[PDB]
Amino acid sequence: DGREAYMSVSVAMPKSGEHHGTADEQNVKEVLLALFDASDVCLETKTLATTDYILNVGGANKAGYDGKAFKVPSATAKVLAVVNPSDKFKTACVASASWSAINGAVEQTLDEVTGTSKNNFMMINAGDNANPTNGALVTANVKVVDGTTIPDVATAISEAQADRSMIYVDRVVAKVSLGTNPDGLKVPAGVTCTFGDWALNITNKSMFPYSEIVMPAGGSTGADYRIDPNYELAGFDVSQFNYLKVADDGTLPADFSAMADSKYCLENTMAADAQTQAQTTSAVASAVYTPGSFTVGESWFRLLGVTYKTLADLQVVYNAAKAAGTADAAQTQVITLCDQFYARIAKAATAQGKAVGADFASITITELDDLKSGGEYSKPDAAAGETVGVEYFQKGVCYYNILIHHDDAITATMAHGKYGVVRNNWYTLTINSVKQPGTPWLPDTTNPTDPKDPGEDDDDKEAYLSVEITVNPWTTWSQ
Amino acid sequence: DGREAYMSVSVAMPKSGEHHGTADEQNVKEVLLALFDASDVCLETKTLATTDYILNVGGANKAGYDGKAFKVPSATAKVLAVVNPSDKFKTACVASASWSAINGAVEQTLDEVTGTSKNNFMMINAGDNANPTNGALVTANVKVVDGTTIPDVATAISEAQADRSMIYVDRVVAKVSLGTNPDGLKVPAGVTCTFGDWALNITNKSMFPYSEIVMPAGGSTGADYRIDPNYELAGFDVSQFNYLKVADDGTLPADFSAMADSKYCLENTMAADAQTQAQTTSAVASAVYTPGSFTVGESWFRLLGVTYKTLADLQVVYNAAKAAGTADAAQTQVITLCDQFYARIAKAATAQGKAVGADFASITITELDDLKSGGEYSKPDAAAGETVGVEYFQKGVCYYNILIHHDDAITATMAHGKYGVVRNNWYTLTINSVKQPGTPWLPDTTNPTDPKDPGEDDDDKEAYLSVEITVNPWTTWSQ
Amino acid sequence: DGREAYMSVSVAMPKSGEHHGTADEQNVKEVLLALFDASDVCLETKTLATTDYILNVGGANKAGYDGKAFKVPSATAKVLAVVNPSDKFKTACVASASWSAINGAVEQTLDEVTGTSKNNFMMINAGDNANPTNGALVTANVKVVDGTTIPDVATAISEAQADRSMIYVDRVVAKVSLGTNPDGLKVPAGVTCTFGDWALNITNKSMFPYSEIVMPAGGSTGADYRIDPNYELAGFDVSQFNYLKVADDGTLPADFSAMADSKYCLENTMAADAQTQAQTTSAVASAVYTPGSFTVGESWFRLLGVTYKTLADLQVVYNAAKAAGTADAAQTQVITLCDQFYARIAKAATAQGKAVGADFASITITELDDLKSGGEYSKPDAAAGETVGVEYFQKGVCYYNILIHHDDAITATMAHGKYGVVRNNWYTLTINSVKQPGTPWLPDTTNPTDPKDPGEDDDDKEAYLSVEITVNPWTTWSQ
Amino acid sequence: DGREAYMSVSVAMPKSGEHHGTADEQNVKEVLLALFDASDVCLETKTLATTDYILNVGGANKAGYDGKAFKVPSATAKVLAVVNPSDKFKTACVASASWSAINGAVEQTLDEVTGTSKNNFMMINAGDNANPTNGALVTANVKVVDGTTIPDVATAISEAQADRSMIYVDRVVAKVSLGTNPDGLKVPAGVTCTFGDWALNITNKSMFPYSEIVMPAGGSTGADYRIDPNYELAGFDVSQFNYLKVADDGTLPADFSAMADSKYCLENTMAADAQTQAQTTSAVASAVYTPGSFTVGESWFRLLGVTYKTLADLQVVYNAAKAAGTADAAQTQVITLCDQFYARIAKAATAQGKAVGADFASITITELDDLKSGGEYSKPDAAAGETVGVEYFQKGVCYYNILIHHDDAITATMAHGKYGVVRNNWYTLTINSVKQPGTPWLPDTTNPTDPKDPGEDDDDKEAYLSVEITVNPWTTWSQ
Ligand SMILES: [Ca+2]
Ligand SMILES: [Ca+2]
Ligand SMILES: [Ca+2]
Ligand SMILES: [Ca+2]
Ligand SMILES: [Cl-]
Ligand SMILES: [Cl-]
Ligand SMILES: [Cl-]
Ligand SMILES: [Cl-]
Ligand SMILES: [Cl-]
Ligand SMILES: [Cl-]
Ligand SMILES: [Cl-]
Ligand SMILES: [Cl-]
Ligand SMILES: [Cl-]
Ligand SMILES: [Cl-]
Ligand SMILES: [Cl-]
Ligand SMILES: [Cl-]
Ligand SMILES: [Cl-]
Ligand SMILES: [Cl-]
Ligand SMILES: [Cl-]
Ligand SMILES: [Cl-]
Repeated sequence: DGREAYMSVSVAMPKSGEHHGTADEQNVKEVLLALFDASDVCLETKTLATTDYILNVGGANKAGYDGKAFKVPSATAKVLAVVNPSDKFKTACVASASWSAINGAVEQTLDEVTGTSKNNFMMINAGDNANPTNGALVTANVKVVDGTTIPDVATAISEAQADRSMIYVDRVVAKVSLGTNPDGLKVPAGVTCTFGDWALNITNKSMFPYSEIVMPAGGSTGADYRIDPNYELAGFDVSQFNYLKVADDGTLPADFSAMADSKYCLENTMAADAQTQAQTTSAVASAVYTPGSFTVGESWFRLLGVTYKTLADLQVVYNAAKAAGTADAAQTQVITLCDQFYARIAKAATAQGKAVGADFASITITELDDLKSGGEYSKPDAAAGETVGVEYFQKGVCYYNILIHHDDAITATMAHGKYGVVRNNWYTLTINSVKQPGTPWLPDTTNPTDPKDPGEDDDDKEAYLSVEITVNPWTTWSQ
Repeated sequence: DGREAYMSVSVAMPKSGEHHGTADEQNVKEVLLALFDASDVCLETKTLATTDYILNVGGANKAGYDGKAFKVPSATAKVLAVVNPSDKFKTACVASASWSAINGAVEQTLDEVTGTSKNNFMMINAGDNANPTNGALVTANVKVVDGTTIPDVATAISEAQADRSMIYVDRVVAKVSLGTNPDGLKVPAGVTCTFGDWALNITNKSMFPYSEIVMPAGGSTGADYRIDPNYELAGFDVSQFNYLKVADDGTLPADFSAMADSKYCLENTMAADAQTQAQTTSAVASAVYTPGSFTVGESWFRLLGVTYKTLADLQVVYNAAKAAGTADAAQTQVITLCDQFYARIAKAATAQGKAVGADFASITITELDDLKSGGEYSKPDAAAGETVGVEYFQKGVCYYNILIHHDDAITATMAHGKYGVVRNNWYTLTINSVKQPGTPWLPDTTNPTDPKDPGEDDDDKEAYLSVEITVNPWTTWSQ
Repeated sequence: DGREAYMSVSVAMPKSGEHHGTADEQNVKEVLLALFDASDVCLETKTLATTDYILNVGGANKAGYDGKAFKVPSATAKVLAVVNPSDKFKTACVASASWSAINGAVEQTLDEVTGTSKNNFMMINAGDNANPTNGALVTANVKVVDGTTIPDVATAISEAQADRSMIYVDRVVAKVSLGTNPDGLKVPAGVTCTFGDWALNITNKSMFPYSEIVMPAGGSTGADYRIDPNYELAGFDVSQFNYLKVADDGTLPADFSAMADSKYCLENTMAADAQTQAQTTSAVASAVYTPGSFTVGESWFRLLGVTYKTLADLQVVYNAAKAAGTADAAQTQVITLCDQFYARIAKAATAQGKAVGADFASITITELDDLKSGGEYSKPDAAAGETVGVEYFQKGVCYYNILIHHDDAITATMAHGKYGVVRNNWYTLTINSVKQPGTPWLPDTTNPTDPKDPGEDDDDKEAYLSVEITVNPWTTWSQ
Repeated sequence: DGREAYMSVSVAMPKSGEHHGTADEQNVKEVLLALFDASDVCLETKTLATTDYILNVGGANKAGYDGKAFKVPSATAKVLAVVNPSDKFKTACVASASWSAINGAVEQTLDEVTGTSKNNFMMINAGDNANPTNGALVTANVKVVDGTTIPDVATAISEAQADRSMIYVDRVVAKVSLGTNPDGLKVPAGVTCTFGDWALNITNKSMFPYSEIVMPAGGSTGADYRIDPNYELAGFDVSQFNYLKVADDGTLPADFSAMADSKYCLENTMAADAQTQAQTTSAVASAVYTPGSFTVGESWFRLLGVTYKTLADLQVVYNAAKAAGTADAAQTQVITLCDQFYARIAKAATAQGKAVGADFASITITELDDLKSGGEYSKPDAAAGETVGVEYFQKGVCYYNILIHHDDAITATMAHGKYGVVRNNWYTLTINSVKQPGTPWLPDTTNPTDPKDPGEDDDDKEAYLSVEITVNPWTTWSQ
């Protein structure tokens, strides 16, 4: 300590052609540097000016980032660079704190690590793929003025600038894209099915600034996995993830936007047995599904394996069942399920300040179609022990749930690394075929009677679409 | 009303690789913002400065478009953005007008919505593909200073800037490209056929600022159709469209230009039974067609299924028919049709102040070839009840009519969405083969005796070329 | 005349992906505008400033080229734009001269129409492909202040700017590229053959500023041909073309450069019967050819179908022939041809101030290899009636002659448009295979005893290489 | 001498699409020009300002490089341009020195010819591929003021600028890239193998500023070879090359970095019989190799063809061998080799200040895994006559040695030009398959008992990987 010591740094962003990010995904607003002693204790933090570092983007040094040497404590052994640090990270990462303390798990909103304008992506030391035990911190090439080896500060500065500490950084979030096959979508005979707005579901609420690298068996080079804060199966709780929900007034979550938009999420990984549907990040795709002979955009129904073109056609079956002198098992089940549908529709009508008929036989399609997210209310109430009955595809709208796969070389049932979203990976989802209608309601893989129920295994999920998922490193480009 | 209220906006231009438009096709001269209350009544309009919005082009925020929050009426619920508004739109879109009134059908010239220099393309709210009933207007994220939730104007400004209203915009016109197969053109044995200048025909005179989205049966994702002001078959009138016409002096319309040029048009859609040849936007391609053994560029003729290398060869047949003691059916028909040709040629000669022989037997190729657009005058006069007779391919020039198809997944006869030109779509026409000569005259699918005759069905059109038509979204690129 | 008249212009450079030229090939140093009356008589010429025109490059208007209207004579009917005019063109193109006079054939060096730094390419009105009779001149949209239709100069200016005269321009030269197959070159068994510097041969000395378009029979769309000043067979003279020649001191022409370089030439077209080897522009490719078992780069010889590894091996055959008591036909022919070789080698030695042995039996490889372009002197002296004898492949160097083909759809023997180099076309030559050694000397298809001998027919040329020739329009790109 | 003489120059960087270098690989910090008389004696050197030359990058002249003529000695005949000259070159290349003296072989570190920031690449005259005897120097187009041909200095300046001396330059180093097959890596059944950091090995310590071009038999066009300072087999010494070595404390050389990084090296060529493993530049690839059923990242062992999951499993075999009453050949060999392993491990423990058990039976995996580069110490001590015994794959880490091939058209055993790294070539190495584990230690093809032992023939090397090596010219791009 007390000695004159200098170092220089180069911050290098991910590099490889087709998977370069946008200008906003590589925008730099702030660079924080944390200097650690040999015991991984932070000695000092520094907010870097453009003169203080080399910025290598898309494999090239950016003009205006000078890489001039700067003074550091002589005990500096290791370095951490954080591009666009969140406010929680800036508060945790201070002098006298240890790297273990600074790297504690934290809750973060997506905006806190990407910016509300999606031009402020937090990035941190990438770590070594074939050396996971090494961790995040990079060796600091400190030139200590000792009068012998390094005689003056001018020599320390020239030596530091000729021996920069190269720090590769990774964005802390994953990127996801959704699209349909450009050559056309395969659909059942006579069906029309067009896709609309989408959203990510089951996104992580929390992360480690730097998660530990784990290499799964049968894993691909560059498909490194990570240990996030909700990794083991036993610790599961719905409070750990963000779930898509329709508002009380029937308003869809603001998360839905055009398929032309890419979406981001905190990383979300799992142990092999934790690859369960209530804790796996998924893409929710909305569509308008039109069975053959039906008019596109017109509401249609399904009950007990029977499709009904109109509410009136379904009411014919209900009225016949109610007109029975002594109702049999099939007739009783029709009345039960239409009445369960009616009470949920009546509840939604009240919550939206809208009028509906007095019972299932008296409701009209005009009253139903006027309810915002009307199809959501055909979802059975699992807390009442209800199971799927009436499905109301309001204006033909339905939703699909797509589990996001991670390493495409891993195909075995519930194998480690098969599912997940890892930082700085760009997941591309291409819908190739539609096998059947989705659900009228937003997918819900959780248990309303148990917040610790992790849901069904990911490989038990019923197939509704044929989706091709590719994973690529999310790189940067030089102007 | 009267309360301090702020909002921020982001104007996003179409985005996806190969179908990016030019710099001029994304140039911004003006941005008008219309603010609506919950009843869709315009409260205020604002001409935005570069400081007042985010401009997202080719998926990235453009430098210089700051996105700073601006003051708005507290009753603001919805927003409309118009890039490069036409003068009629700027006059219609004023405070106190309703959205239904502002969105009334209007006549527009192509220059009024693209600019005379084709660098001033009008763009408006794109609307939702899987939610057509929702319309154009986007929810405004208004931050109202209420002292409670939002304490001061600085908070309203920071909250508005952290929650921008994202408005996707679409250009109001379609883009069309014409070319030949790069690997070569298939032609009949010994034929030479080279293509020259082209033009769009039957372009709409009118449009809705925002036309209603309709989703056809069997339609593709992203191939959304629209309802324009001349959609139903019964309303057809030739006064509704722009048609290519040769001037009185034989001058070709200025609309013709090199195949290297792309062309634009107002959108023009139809009901399934309105897909008729007098109301479908088409590409008119000019060519020089040379039958085998003939000299390229030399005038040639056709009459009653017989091709004649020279006018003199045709005059031999005419003179033999006139020399008959008693002319039979075939001979009489030859005289009738050559005499009908002569009178139209003599009329054109007078209109151009040019000399021709006294009758069909006395005219020469020198006199005919000196007439501007000479081939146009071999067109029969349908008002006189004339039908095709002599075809004069002046210097081998002929024209082809190409109906522009919309959704390539729709192939059934006269199926909804098979034909049309929709806003913000780039139609690429590739000529692969020539089957026979085109017409000596500009294509004319109208009835001169009836302005309400919609012409033959689009799927009844005789095939002269083999053309591949692809449709792609017309996107933008970031520098 | 005397009336206030205004016009505006747009100069558009060639446009289409892979065949975009370089920044230097589209650089603008000067723009001359010639204004013509209805009789094609030049009324005025104007050197345009950046404010006076729109410059459309790679399909987009370039920033800084304002397109502001400018005053012109009221009798202006037509317009010619010349980008980077040569000094001869600037002298010919003056007020009171007719377009026929200005467009007279002229001699031009390549530097006079491309610039000595190859950043000053002359460009002129492109003309209509399907209307060759129309010529170069484009209709001028002149807005004449008549107080009635056009009331004031401000209106004339606004109307001119809203109705610009669009002038497409073409570079007056052709571009040629030479390369080998990237996947490898097919060569005879055990042969090594590597290609080096190349040059264009038989380049035109003269041109028309605007040559007449001609459309050949069987021609492709966009493969338009032209009539240059040395088109008919009867007019041929070697004085009309530039030919590659070795200097008196053995120095190679400066025209030779690396295959990485593209080359340019004035256009050079021919009538079908004028496609002869002394008047067809060709690419001359140099190579080092090594027969199997020979050392690469070592001199080797050929005489009367026999290859000799060394001069000494050939001298063995000569000495055996001279030692014969009575020499037979074969022995006499060996002595004749080696003695003819010796006298040309001795002449070259004298011209270079170098020493050689007294006769063929006394020369050594050291003396021969010290002669600059030594292989050139194995060329027979046709003025003495000599025919091919000794071939001296000095350091294995040989040359190939590649006739440049124009329309790849034209394959018939000596068919019109099969050979030639047309303005604004980019010819790509890809060598795929080597069939045999080239010549030790620069190719020479001329007759030294007759400057009017047009040489053999192009389709009579013996095949030494397999070369793929593609022709593409040479386009421009926008930044 | 004493006369006014002027010249102008153009410095042209390598040009062709996919093999363009980065902006840093074409950055210009300094340009030295050396002017030579007809005897190849340097008359003067000049440090050029941006006004003094044309800079052609990616085939286009860069803005700001004016190419204005400059004064030179009248005896100037030839010119050498050096972009970013090393300090040794700037000291050697002075007036009065001959080109043979300046072009003497020298030792250079990679930083001295690329810059410590890898943005200062030394470049020099490229030379002629089909004329190797010609050498580096380019003819200088000197315009000497003689009052006759050249009357004044203004004429000398204009003539020099109209006749620039074009100098093509090549970077003096090679570029190397390493990656895995994007479609996936083929591995043995049940094996996991992921690649990590890599480095170049056996890089040249020395070079000629301009090495002589040699053209191998069967060589490809553009695949020119060179004669470097350690070319003949007889001259081999390990002192001539840089070799990768683990530090005394077990630290890996700093040369190792991510596969995303490209690496550079001085050129290193060989005579056909000098293509030996101790003098051929190679890529060393690190990996984590996991045999089937083993846990990824856990240490594993191999001895006498037997793989052991744990140290304890191997100690079972050792203890059984030591417990034998009379040890046989197999048992004795096990004890010998484990004891040889133990003594090297104990030596490494001492050098790192770490504790280990007293003998092979007493060591634990915890003690071994705590040693830095632990696997390095399973390398047999060849100076003690040791051969491969215990292989300790510490945390599964192993290394592969990839000999870099030069001309892919050369495949014959030990054929000239098959191996090597030549200046201004970009070598791409793609790993397609893993056949077996690499070595626990850094590859070492040298003999510790003989610094003149050139190692085994390159074509005798045992195959561990299937690697595809492509070679391309390393070009430049224009903005
Ligand atoms: Ca998790
Ligand atoms: Ca219509
Ligand atoms: Ca010619
Ligand atoms: Ca060597
Ligand atoms: Cl923690
Ligand atoms: Cl935003
Ligand atoms: Cl709510
Ligand atoms: Cl997002
Ligand atoms: Cl209306
Ligand atoms: Cl314009
Ligand atoms: Cl008219
Ligand atoms: Cl247009
Ligand atoms: Cl002339
Ligand atoms: Cl130059
Ligand atoms: Cl000479
Ligand atoms: Cl050239
Ligand atoms: Cl030396
Ligand atoms: Cl650096
Ligand atoms: Cl050491
Ligand atoms: Cl390196």
